Amino acid sequence: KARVYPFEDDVEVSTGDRVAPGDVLADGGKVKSDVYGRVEVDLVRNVVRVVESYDIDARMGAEAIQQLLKELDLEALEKELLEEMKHPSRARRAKARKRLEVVRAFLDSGNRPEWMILEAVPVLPPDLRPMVQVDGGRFATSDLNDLYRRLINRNNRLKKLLAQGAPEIIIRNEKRMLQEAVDALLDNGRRGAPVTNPGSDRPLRSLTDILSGKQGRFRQNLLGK
Amino acid sequence: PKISTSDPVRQYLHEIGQVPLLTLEEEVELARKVEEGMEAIKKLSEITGLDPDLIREVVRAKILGSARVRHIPGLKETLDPKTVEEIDQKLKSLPKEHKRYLHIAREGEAARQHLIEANLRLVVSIAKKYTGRGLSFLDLIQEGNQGLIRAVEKFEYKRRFKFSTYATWWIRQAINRAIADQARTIRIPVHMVETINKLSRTARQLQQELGREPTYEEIAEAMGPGWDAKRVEETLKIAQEPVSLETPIGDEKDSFYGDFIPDEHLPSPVDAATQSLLSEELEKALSKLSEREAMVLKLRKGLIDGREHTLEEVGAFFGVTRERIRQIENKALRKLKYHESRTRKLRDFLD
Amino acid sequence: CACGKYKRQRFEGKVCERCGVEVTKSIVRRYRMGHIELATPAAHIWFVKDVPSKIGTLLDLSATELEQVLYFSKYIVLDPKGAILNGVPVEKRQLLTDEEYRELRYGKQETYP
Ligand SMILES: [Zn+2]
Repeated sequence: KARVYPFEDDVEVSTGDRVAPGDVLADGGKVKSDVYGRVEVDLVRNVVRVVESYDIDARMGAEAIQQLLKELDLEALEKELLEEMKHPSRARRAKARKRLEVVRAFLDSGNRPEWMILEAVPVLPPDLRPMVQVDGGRFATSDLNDLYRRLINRNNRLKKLLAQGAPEIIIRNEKRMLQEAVDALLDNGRRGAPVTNPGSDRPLRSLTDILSGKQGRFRQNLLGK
Repeated sequence: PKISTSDPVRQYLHEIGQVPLLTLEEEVELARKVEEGMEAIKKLSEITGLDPDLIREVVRAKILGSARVRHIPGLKETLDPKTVEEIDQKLKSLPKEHKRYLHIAREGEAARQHLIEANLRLVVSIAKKYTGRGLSFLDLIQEGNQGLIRAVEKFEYKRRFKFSTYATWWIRQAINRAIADQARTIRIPVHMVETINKLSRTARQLQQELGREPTYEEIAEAMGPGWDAKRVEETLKIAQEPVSLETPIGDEKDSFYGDFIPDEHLPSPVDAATQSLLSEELEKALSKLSEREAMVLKLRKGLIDGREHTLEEVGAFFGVTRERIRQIENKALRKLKYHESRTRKLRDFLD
Repeated sequence: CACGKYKRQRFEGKVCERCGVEVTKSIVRRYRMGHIELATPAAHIWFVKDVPSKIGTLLDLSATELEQVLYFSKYIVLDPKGAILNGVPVEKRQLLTDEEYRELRYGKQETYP
């Protein structure tokens, strides 16, 4: 589903551009386009194709969310939600007002919602997730390190693939794994736990478990000095 | 609502959707278009004078970039502003004879994308074999995927080899290399994964050859020429997991391995209190001394370095050097023995 | 320092020129943070899986919608213009499948043997 445009001499733009309607295309600007498309420029058969295509900015993953959260005008949402107080009665009040409890709490604190997204993952000081040498020239170490490793590895690889200008499908795949890797670090096992390949199918202790203890808690107990 | 929880692999195995039907004809054409592209980028930086890698960046930008022009390019490393337009407006404002190389270059980068996508299934089938070897299936796939990029970078179509079974190699390479690097917590050299894997190979024969688990001497003879009782042992030590601090102990619920490991770094109230007093009492000791003398020992030990001869060279910054400083140590140390034998302060610190 | 140029505490507070390591107490190792700069932002799971998803709540996205974009199975729009399949122009938000996206920003093609 394209639109062909023959040309005699000159040819502005090249194959892969986003154009139209009515954009300079070839021959001193004698050939214009008609509908929004994607340029193809046929080398041999003197014709440029415009393939029916818009320039949609639709995205996936946290990058997509972060944006929405950045552009979100809370001042204006607060007014807008107060404008749904018993307007469809018990229906959309009961619901879309627990929505306001959040908005307000953000406004009172001065915390950009965006911040819920991470673009820099912090790292716990090494001395308390140590790498001790024990008996027998063998080592003991926290699971965090192994959680942190695999995250670093996937980030670094993602950098390479992006630097390579790899196909967006193998990039998605990477981004998926990265998101998961971050999940696994912060609060492991809220999506089917990861384990140390050998040892056993014992799930790795995440930060969240290390903080509170996985045992529901913080009681139970495990509590005393 | 915990439905689509563990998709990952199933999810990614939707690239059946990207039509893998690659005829020889289509395979060759794409490969050809890649090559002619790579060459065009040379002709370009030859004509423009710009860096070839920098051009390829801009060609990639104009094909991929629409929502792929990264909003954070590594915090000001790659520049994604109007510098790309400026480059493209340069290339586009070339005469016909040269400008054709731009169009060749664009096609090429478009052809790369397809040629890679077409063979993603190939990676999966190869990576399917390397599982469990210490690295997640998805990790292996991605690792192998870059093997496939490189294979496309290297492949020459003029030699009519089947791209499939060519790339095969490069994919295998990147995977194996990944395992040697990433699989272990304490990173190890590759020729050391080699050997470790070679030992756990020979342990298999030597078990069933003998019946019993082989002695170390047994497994060394088998290993070859550089090998030794001590070496087999000292190796396997290195070969191990290692142990998780978060490993529970017997009672399971309350105790963990880590709980039992004691700090031997930081000095305990008794220790700390000592060496602090020592500092104070040594001062009180070498205070009543010649100021020049006191520094000698403080520069023979008292600051930082053993000073076998180094101090004896730069003779207390300025002063008579070597065999006459040897004499000062003697009298300074012996001057302390006068005092110490009488006022027993320092005696007790000798444990 | 790491390389070993500095000791004593005489040089208290100096970063080493060769090895790059500050000369302080070692205890500082149980208190000093690092970070990792992600190539792509990632969602903090607390603000997603703890219900009501504090972000979902903020965006009018149900947990299943959130999942879909956040874990890469549906695209969410930010700026559009497009209008096909239904014929209906889709607007600032709400999500679409691969084949929906690959029909809009990529076009309609078909090969035949
Ligand atoms: Zn140093």
